Amino acid sequence: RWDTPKVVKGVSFLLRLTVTADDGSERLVSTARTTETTYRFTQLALGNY
Amino acid sequence: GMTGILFSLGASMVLGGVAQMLAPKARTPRIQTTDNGKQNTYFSSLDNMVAQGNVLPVLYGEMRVGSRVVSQEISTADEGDGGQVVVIG
Repeated sequence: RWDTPKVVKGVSFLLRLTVTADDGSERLVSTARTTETTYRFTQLALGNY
Repeated sequence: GMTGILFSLGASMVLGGVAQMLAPKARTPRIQTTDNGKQNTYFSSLDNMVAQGNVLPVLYGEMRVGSRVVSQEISTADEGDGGQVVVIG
């Protein structure tokens, strides 16, 4: 969850989830464009992200 | 001296219509295909327009109508209208 900033007319929130790889790179898992503030994920594995 | 060529014109004016000789007749707007088949009113604007090109309009009675928006802004609200009643849970 977060807070809405001072946007002019329309608010949309883009959410991008990345996972740190074993060697040190990044891995992209899913993306979303929503309007509600709170978001909930589900069925996450591995470690740091 | 003489003032000739009166050239009575009573006949020419009727050529465009007789009801127009007593009433200028109301103007009519044009039809935009893009606005489906709706007919634009010349004295009412239900839609709320943008405050820029449109001149400051005038009202003359009743007519729930739109407006010309000057500033729209969305932020984060406060939890509590006022007083000491400020519960959250």
